[PDB]
Amino acid sequence: TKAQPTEVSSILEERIKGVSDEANLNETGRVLAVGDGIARVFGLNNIQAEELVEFSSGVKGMALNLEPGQVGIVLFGSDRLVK
Amino acid sequence: PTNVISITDGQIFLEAELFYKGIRPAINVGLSVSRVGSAAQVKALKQVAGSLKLFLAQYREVAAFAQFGSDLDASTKQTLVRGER
Amino acid sequence: EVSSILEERIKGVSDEANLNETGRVLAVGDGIARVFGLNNIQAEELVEFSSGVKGMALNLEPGQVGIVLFGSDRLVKEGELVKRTGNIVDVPVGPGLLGRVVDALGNPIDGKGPIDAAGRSRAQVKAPGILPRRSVHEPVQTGLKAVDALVPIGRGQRELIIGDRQTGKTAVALDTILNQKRWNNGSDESKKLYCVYVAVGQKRSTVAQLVQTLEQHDAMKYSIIVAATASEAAPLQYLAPFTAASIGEWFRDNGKHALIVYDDLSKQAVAYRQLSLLLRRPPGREAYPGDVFYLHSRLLERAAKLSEKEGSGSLTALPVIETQGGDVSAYIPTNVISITDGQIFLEAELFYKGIRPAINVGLSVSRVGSAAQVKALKQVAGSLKLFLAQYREVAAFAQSDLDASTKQTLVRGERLTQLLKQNQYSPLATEEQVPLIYAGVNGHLDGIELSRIGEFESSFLSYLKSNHNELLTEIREKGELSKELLASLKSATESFVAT
Amino acid sequence: VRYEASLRQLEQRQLAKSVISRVQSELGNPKFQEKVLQQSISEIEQLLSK
Amino acid sequence: AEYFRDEEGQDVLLFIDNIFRFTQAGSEVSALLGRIPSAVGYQPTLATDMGLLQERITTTKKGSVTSVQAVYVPADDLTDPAPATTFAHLDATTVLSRGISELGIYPAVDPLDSKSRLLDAAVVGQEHYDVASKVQETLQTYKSLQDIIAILGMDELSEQDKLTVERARKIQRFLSQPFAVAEVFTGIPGKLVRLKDTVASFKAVLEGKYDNIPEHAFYMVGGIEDVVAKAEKLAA
Amino acid sequence: PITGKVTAVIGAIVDVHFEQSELPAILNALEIKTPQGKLVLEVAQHLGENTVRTIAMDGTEGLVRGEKVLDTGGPISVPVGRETLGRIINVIGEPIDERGPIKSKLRKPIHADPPSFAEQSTSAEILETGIKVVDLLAPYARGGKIGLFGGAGVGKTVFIQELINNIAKAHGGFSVFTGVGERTREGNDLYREMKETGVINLEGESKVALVFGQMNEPPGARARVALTGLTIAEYFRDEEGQDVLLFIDNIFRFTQAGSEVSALLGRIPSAVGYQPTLATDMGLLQERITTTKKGSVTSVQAVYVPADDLTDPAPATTFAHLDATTVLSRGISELGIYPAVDPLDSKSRLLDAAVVGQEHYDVASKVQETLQTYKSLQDIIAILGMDELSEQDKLTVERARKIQRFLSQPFAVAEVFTGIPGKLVRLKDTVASFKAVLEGKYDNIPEHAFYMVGGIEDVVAKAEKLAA
Amino acid sequence: PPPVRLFGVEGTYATALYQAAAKNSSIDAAFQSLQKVESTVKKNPKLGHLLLNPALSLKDRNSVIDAIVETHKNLDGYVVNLLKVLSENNRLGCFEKIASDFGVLNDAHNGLLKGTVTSAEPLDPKSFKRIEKALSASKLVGQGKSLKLENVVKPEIKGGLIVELGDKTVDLSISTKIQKLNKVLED
Repeated sequence: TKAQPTEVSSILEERIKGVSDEANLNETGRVLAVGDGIARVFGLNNIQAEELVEFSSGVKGMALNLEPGQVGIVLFGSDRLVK
Repeated sequence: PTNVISITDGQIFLEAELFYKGIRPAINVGLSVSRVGSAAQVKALKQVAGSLKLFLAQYREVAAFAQFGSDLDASTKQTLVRGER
Repeated sequence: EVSSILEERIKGVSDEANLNETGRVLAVGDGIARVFGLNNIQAEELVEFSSGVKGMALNLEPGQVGIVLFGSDRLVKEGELVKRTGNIVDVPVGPGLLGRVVDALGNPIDGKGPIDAAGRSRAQVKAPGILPRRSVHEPVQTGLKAVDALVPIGRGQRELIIGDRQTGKTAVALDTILNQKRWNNGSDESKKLYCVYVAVGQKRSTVAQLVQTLEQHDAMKYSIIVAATASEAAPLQYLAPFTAASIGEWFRDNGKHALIVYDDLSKQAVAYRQLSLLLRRPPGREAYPGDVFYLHSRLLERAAKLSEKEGSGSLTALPVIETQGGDVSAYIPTNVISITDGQIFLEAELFYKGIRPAINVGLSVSRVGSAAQVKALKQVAGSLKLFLAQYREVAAFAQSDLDASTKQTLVRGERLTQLLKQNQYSPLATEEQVPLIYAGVNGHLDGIELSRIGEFESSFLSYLKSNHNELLTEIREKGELSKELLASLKSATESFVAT
Repeated sequence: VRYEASLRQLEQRQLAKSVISRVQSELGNPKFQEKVLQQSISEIEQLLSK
Repeated sequence: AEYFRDEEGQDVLLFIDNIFRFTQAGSEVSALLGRIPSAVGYQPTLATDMGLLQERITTTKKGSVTSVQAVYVPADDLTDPAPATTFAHLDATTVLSRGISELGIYPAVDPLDSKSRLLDAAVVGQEHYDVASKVQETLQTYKSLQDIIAILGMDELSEQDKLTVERARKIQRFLSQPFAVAEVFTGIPGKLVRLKDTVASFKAVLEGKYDNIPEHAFYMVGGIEDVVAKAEKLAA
Repeated sequence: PITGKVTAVIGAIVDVHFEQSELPAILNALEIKTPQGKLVLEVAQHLGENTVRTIAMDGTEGLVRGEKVLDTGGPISVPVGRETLGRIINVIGEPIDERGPIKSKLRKPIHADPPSFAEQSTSAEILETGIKVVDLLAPYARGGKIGLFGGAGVGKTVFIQELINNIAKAHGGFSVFTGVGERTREGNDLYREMKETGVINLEGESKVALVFGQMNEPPGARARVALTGLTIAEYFRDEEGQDVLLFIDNIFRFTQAGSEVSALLGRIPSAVGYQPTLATDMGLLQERITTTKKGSVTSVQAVYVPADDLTDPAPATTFAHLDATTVLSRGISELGIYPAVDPLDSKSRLLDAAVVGQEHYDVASKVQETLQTYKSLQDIIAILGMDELSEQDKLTVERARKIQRFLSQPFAVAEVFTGIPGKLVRLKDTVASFKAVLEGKYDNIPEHAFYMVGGIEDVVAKAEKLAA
Repeated sequence: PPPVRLFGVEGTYATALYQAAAKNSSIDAAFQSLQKVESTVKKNPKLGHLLLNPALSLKDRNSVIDAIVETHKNLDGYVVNLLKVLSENNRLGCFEKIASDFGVLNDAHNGLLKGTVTSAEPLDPKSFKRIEKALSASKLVGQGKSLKLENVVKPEIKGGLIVELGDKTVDLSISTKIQKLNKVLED
């Protein structure tokens, strides 16, 4: 049909499992699929546009795309750091 | 333009340089053809303009040569003079 | 009756049990059936449909395996059971393909029935490494004087034939094949180059003419014509040079020598373009697939002169590239130009000026060059390179009141230009090539009128054949020219020149 | 000779309608039933040999 | 045509017009079919579509079919991939140049650019071949010398060259042959000259046996008889 | 114990589904056991959902989706040591010279980010070359990248051999010849030459270490050969503290390989096809080529211009990284001058009154001016007549033609190849030689007594022989 | 990991559901509730078949969910969380698709193989049993993964039979044989 980023299986598995959001996803995120020097993160529902985020890998990035359900950070730094 | 050229029975190219050269309306009759010949052309004008094409065609070749300004024979300069007028 | 015989053959096919791994076509468009199933499938595996069509499986995607159908979709329909043939591409290789016009699978399109095949070997295989190499020196004489002197190459080596569209591109190639008859007749299998002409995207009629011509020159008895005709589809065309190369490996492996002429990779490219675009892969530069370079590099590096250690064998190659209006800056030419060890560049002006071969030897180059070529012919053709070099430079000085020095050059040079004309589809014996160039070297041809060069040539050859056939045999057998032999040869030339 | 070659093709087309007729005969007869039973037991033997 | 070739057995001469339209049409529905457009927007299946069409047309042991396929070469560029692909696929090419039309010559053919499968040596006849070799050289020379004439001038050419130029201009206008279908153009009735007659007549011209005939007495007139007749006509 | 099953093989782009929480990191190296030994896939994406996307460096043919994969855990670690000198090694780091298993003590990752700003040297450094022409008109630098121009037909390979020989005398350094897009013919010739010129002594040690990347080898492996090579060089520089000289072959085919990997990754091909990551890839590569406080890697690279379009972005990007260009020409080789260097087209940015000295600069400038004037003078002087030369002008013509001959080194690698004993001339003596010629002290020794003659000391001998 | 691929997407729901309810182990219960709601959905036509046709809102979807939980009072709240998810994802069109896929995962967890003996005829029960016996005899039914074998009538497969299961087939249809036979006698 169509593949929405929220229809990703890890996202879906949490959703079926009920709520698990709230700060975990409202002000922190957990990274999804990554590569191309941009990362697609789940959560960070509060996040200034062009905020600086610091990933757990040291690297920090500037949020570019605020999308409904995902944020696409742009990584200011090496991708070997990120996983 | 490519699509239209196929569809049509003639092309009537006007050249901008020739607009500036003073033919206003301009023409560019080397890129203008009607392959439906002298059909739908008045009979009188068909008779008179029979070698008008030949003169002009010769003029086109001659004029190019004339720009190189090589020592021209009288025959070319007859053409050149005729063509210019 | 024919009816009974056909019935017998068909009747003799019964009983299935092979089918196991099924696939089901989800959608079939563009000759790209997409199957959910066939979980365990090799890559580029042969698959047999319900319709019976065969394919390779270029896209193995997580949920669909995108079979590429080799044939027409006319009998192919959606939902079809897809039996798994279970074999990645392999083709019969063996001595039987000598005198066989075969389609890509190997099915003879000249219908010469069963093929003597000593192996089925995979079509896509890795090329002979650094260690599989011996020094290159073995002459390749095409019976064309300019090629043989100005741009010769050794066996196992590349060299492009990049030139003007159908200006007898195939004709230039065909001349070589005919000369290989002379050596072929000889027992030695280093002198038996088992030629392969690889007709890619070529009309069956055109190749029929080729076949007929080959039969006329009896070249069929070492010729193999790998045929991917115009009608034959783009998968067959894609694999057509690769498949052909595998056949070559058998001869080469036996330590024998052979020559494979890939004609033309320009049509191969288009077929790959068709495959890639249809597989929705992003197309490379000049809308020709990005990894077309990768295809060409794999193919063109398989031509190799093997190490003495791993047996001296070879697989000479001569790829043909069709210049699209003489364009050599095009993406497919540029890549190929880099890979190749030499180029031969045909030229339109020369063709028009009746110089047949119309090879422009300035734009022909060899990166193997003099390393292979007869020592004798080397001796008497160092001069030829230099003379012609001057003739080219002083060519433009040909159009008034001209210096004597230039005019002398023009006389020698013009006679040479006429001399390198050769009536196409007639090659010459090296033992008589060496004399003709020798004459030119001794400048005795300066004294021969341009129109009379042609008559002189054949006459000179006949004069040598009667009078100095000792010399001809000496040149041939020694393969080298002693000062005494060059002396005697000069005497003969002088004598003939006098008459 | 030409008409002879044509006749060989014609024989094949004569035999083409014979295939159509024989297909109709197999699908008409309760050979359609009885040979399906034969196919069933043949498949049983085949599949048992797996 | 296949029914004629096969079933009726009869040979034919197919004529198709214009095969660029066949290409153009196919390119368009490829796009609609969603195929990624190839070079200059041409269908990726261009080669095979042309190929199927050409392969179908052939001389078999059942018949012979002689296709004459019109091709429109956009902006007279044969470097355009669609004409170039067709150029390979055909066996007896003809180039019709605008310039030659404009010279008033009808044929409008570019003579150096005409090529045909049959255009051999012995197969066209040794005499024919030699004559044609001489024609080609004469014209090729005339074209080469055109540049010299352009800047340096006509007068700086040699006697041999001048004789060649004179012959070339005569030959150029001897290639002109009136057509029945230029009774709707000029009105002048067509002229069609049998093959043997043409070979003989051209040989004479090259030898300079008709260099005593004016240039305009070749212009827009047929065979040798006509050329001579128009020489007499111009003379008086 | 990281294992995963192959879940796509669309081309050479193999997506692998790995067991949960055992997922690779980007730039890991995966090895799939095969009857081809192994196939090494390098993780260049995570497609997530416990799946990744990797590229292959080897062909992927006959693969069955679901094959077990094992994860090394990072960029491949290739054997290094003086042991690896004189070993032809394929990209994966295994002998293709097949002179037994490559003995190694340590192995090291093929990727490795450039040294820190602090670590990189803050001042200029000059690398010596026995060739006088090199040391005058385009002096080398120990960290420098010097991009060779001119064909293998001119004897590119002999020039390359010459440098290795010079380095051995000069420092006693090392080298690594990395060959990208190398014809199997060229590779054979080079191996045979390298054995012959003793830069590889099969028995005994070898100065040059070989990494050969043939044209046939896949584009992915074509892209990765350089970085691997650089690690080897860096093992010498960093971990053996010794100056190195690293040859690279065509950087066009480096670009072509990179461009392909981009297209395979599906990324939008940037202008003129070239990868959008074109600049960055060169940036990383040629900042791992530098003078560290412990060593310096010099790199000689070959720039195969695309139809001589310097205008094209790929050459331009290269020239930015390059510091000097040595422009061999065949005209020069045809003047019998070996080296084949075209002196009016060889330039270095280390040629300065400060960097290489005022004296060196002035001597070079005068010689350059002499040559520059000489060439221009010869244009109408040849045509009009040599008598049209003034006494001053023919003093210059005489000096120039004497210099022109004086340039040719009968150098050591080509001691055999030209047939004339080598000349390795030290930098101090090069300056000295040209100073004297500038003072015209050997303007009494004819021009052909400097033909194929080394330095000032050498032409004292030749002057004597000329008379005698 | 879930048992077996779903040949991709739409099974991403099934997988998520499977593993989420797998840790609660209520897969049979889930399957039963899905069946129960599915049957009464199928036996509802306006917005029980036209609910399979998208055109509904978020808000209208939510109110459909409220009607749905009247259709089953409780029974696996993970598929009730799945209902919320599907309404939230704004598609309930591929609902039975997810149900079927979940069924495949479920009965794979149970260990059940599905097969079919397509014919254009409804075969003998003796035939059913003999083939079932044969399949059990073969290593193909490994035991632990059961055998369901359904003879189906498909006139399209006119004559013969084709046994299908586990990417293992035997096809002795008449149609295929006829096709090959005919074609070669047109040569």
